[PDB]
Amino acid sequence: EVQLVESGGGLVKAGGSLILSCGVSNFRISAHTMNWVRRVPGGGLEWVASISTSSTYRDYADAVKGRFTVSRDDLEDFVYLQMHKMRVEDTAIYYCARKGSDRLSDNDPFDAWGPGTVVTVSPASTKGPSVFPLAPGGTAALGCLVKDYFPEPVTVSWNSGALTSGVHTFPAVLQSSGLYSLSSVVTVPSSQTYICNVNHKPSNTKVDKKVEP
Amino acid sequence: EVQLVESGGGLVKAGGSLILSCGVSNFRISAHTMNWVRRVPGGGLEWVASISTSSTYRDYADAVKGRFTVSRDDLEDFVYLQMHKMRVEDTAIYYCARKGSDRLSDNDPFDAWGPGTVVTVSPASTKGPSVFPLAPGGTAALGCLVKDYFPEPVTVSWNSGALTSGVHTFPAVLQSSGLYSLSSVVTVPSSQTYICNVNHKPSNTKVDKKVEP
Amino acid sequence: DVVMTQSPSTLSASVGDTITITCRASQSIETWLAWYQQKPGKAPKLLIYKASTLKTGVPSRFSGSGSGTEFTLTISGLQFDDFATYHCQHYAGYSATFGQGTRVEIKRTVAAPSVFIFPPSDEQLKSGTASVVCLLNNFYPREAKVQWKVDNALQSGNSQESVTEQDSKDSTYSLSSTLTLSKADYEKHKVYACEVTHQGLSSPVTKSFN
Amino acid sequence: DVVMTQSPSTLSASVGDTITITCRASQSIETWLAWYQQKPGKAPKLLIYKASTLKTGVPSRFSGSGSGTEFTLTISGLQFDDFATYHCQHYAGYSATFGQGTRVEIKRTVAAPSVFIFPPSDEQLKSGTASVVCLLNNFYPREAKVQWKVDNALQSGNSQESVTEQDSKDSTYSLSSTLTLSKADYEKHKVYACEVTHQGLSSPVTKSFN
Ligand SMILES: OC[C@H]1O[C@H](O[C@@H]2[C@@H](O[C@@H]3[C@@H](O[C@@H]4[C@H](O)[C@@H](O)O[C@H](CO)[C@H]4O)O[C@H](CO)[C@@H](O)[C@@H]3O)O[C@H](CO)[C@@H](O)[C@@H]2O)[C@@H](O)[C@@H](O)[C@@H]1O
Ligand SMILES: OC[C@H]1O[C@H](O[C@@H]2[C@@H](O[C@@H]3[C@@H](O[C@@H]4[C@H](O)[C@@H](O)O[C@H](CO)[C@H]4O)O[C@H](CO)[C@@H](O)[C@@H]3O)O[C@H](CO)[C@@H](O)[C@@H]2O)[C@@H](O)[C@@H](O)[C@@H]1O
Repeated sequence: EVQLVESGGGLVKAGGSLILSCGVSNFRISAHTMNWVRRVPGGGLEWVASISTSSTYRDYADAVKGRFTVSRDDLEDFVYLQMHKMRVEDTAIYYCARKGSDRLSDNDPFDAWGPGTVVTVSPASTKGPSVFPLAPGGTAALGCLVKDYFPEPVTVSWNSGALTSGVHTFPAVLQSSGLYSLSSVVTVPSSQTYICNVNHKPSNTKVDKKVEP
Repeated sequence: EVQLVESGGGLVKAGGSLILSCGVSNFRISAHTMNWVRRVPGGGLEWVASISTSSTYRDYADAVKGRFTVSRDDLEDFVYLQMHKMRVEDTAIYYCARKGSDRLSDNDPFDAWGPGTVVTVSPASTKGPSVFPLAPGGTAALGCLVKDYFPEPVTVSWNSGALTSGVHTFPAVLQSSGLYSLSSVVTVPSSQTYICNVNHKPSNTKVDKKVEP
Repeated sequence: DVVMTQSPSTLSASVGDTITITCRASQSIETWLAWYQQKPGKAPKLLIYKASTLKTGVPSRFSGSGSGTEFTLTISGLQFDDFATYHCQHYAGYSATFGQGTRVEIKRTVAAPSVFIFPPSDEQLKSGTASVVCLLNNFYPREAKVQWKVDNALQSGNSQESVTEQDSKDSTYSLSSTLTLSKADYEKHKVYACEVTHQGLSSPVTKSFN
Repeated sequence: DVVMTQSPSTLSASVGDTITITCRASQSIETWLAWYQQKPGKAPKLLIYKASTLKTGVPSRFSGSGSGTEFTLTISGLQFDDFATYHCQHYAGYSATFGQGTRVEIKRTVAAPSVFIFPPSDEQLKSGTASVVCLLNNFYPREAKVQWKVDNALQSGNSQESVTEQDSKDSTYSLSSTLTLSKADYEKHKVYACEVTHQGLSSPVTKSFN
């Protein structure tokens, strides 16, 4: 029985990239124009892209021109769709579909379809951080934990740029939730008030947090 | 100046799929073997796959055989890497790298590299749901909210299969966090104790929750 | 730039009916027109191409006609497995354009929803998040409007809906809508209302809690 | 199945030194051997190929030698921009195999870390999650071991580390490790400890709180 199977779907944030692929069973793609079609939440189908035999012509819907690319691999029977600068209206189920009929002609319908892969683009392409304090006659440490922002980078200073000796701001870490975390610490005399200024340019967020015992 | 740029990285759960692509500026790929190399968290480089000119030979590291596929598109200058059944040890920075030198020979080093794309595979391929109650001389509704599980599906019954009239279990919804949610409700006489049995086969989890006012 | 226009958007009918779905093109497309069937969550299936050529294997109660700018899909004697969405498609050698789809559903009498609102549980609230659920039970037709109002301000972007398929017992629909907030955000306001509009309600129905 | 073995794993040196990094192959590879430079977060850069051919543009203080199973990369007069990771690579027409990498770092005296533990804030705890942080400040060399102990049981899988680059002022490293838990899980136990092993500590150092 002839089959198509899409892979690579998932969640994306608006602005991000995602690549899909389509592999097949029980036929060879080389004599077929192959297509991508998507089903949007309203229920209707939208044609997305087409790639003719030998890759001679690559056509795309007006809504995805300059953002999507279709490719094919005839030797191992794959089709690809790269999606860049993705938008909330790209949210859909994506299908790979063969153009063909019992005897090929110069213009056939879509006679075989993959089961589809779900692609979800969420509207927030940025998220400001939450800022939590790391609370402290000798040598003492304190700092700020900068949690759950996207994308990079954040900037931290202390005392609006007045405190720079002993400041360590660590490289961000990618959490399993897709959001970044970092900490910034400073060592100060145990014997004054300390404020860390978190700047997140991507989300036009600026936070000030006072760290004290 | 000659450039390579990878796209498509991101977070994956173990077992999932992800596709990468590589596009180029200022040269044509057709005379070059192209490769994928990854840098693992320990710092060392691991060769991942190679695809010769005209796609004649496709070679892969022993650790990714049967799970990865490399493809190329010489007409528009792209290379692809499909990654399936991904594992925690696939976690790395992935680079596309050209094989070549000033004058091509049958065996050249890697003379041009993309900046890399981060791919993170988290160890949990499944997650059991949390179950919360929807709390209720006439007609009354109650139910259970089945939140944050992965992958699908869950099963819900009521009273270990004893209550089936009026049960509506809705299709799951994909939350922006990558985890699924669904609710199951039942309408019952306003004038007895009700328990919803949540079964999540992928995570061998089984929950019982009593719903009451 | 051919624009394809399918009507109607939704068709209610019974087993045994003869029904027709129309597709109109903004300019002549000769007979380059295909019809597809699609069930929820499944791949589309080709039924008819070249306006009237039935794909081998497709039952003979399906037929297509037309040429130029006006096309028709006829199902002569609906069966139970024919309730589905039908899409027309103008196809060209290197692109295609689809009509908006027609959802064919089982006709019954109008039934207004019963509406229920549920607050988040204390267990969930403790762990930092509030989910508020609104249930619309056993209504027909499916077209319903659910708006979330928090201290009288319409919510948007923070809720998701889920609708069942037509019920095996009574051919109605049910629908859940879940408004999701943080602990903090939840705590800031008092009155949480779900307001429902449906053909079988004389006026919109609101259910709320404090 | 050629196995490539690079040594040493880590080399400490000063501006002006002459240093050598060795690569050994499990069988003769003639001179099919390349050396690459890589800075953190950047692409690798080719320096030397065919065992000893310097890539055009690469400075002459880099050189390579060897043939067969034994190869050497020499930097004759280290400069500040040469502190980086260096990788050897046996390349073949349709595959390649890399050694394990040598990290070249600025030599200084041993410095033990100062260790600090921080509990999650009340603000964060309220919203459903506890982050516990451990700071290792200004140590050298970089090799440090941080174990999290909760009521004396070693944690694994629920913490992430982050290390700085060698400090501009004192050529030391600093390191943060963050153990992340839910409200609930946090609440179940009493004593939270971070235990640190480092060459400059006579014995492991533990810092904890209740
Ligand atoms: O998307 C169109 C069809 O694509 C696949 O079928 C391929 C298609 O190739 C076309 C063919 O072009 C013309 C006709 O064959 C004929 O009238 O002669 C003209 C001059 O030779 C010629 O232009 O070949 C072209 C390359 O030379 C190619 O670009 C065209 O797309 O059609 C033929 C049969 O007509 C098939 O053999 C090809 O494999 C299938 O997907 C089909 O279902 C599509 O309708
Ligand atoms: O990965 C190897 C190199 O691949 C790219 O360079 C291409 C490569 O093609 C090879 C060539 O094979 C042989 C030699 O050219 C010669 O000794 O003659 C033999 C018989 O003709 C021949 O096998 O062509 C083959 C296809 O016919 C191809 O499969 C080989 O890989 O090498 C030539 C130069 O030798 C280049 O012109 C090709 O573009 C580059 O990536 C290069 O850097 C790689 O080392």
